[PDB]
Amino acid sequence: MRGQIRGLEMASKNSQDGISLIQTAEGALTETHAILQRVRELVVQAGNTGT
Amino acid sequence: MRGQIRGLEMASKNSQDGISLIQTAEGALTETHAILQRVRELVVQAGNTGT
Repeated sequence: MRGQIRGLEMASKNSQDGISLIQTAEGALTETHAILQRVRELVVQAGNTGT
Repeated sequence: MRGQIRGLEMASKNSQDGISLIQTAEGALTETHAILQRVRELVVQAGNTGT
């Protein structure tokens, strides 16, 4: 029982560090989005040929 | 009868020293447990690959 208790708390902390890592990755994907939006805009106007 | 009386008291003391020895061994096994718990924890987190 002690084994599973302590290992279960540590399993919580494991999952929590997992959350943290994912939050970092996802933040990188946020700034990825913002950039790709800029790109899309630049493409729309760049597709505004004639002017 | 005297033989068995005195030898039976001394048989008690024999068993009592046996208890003592076993208590020592078992204490060593207590600290063994605590260590193995630490080990198990270190294995769980060490199995938390990805982070």
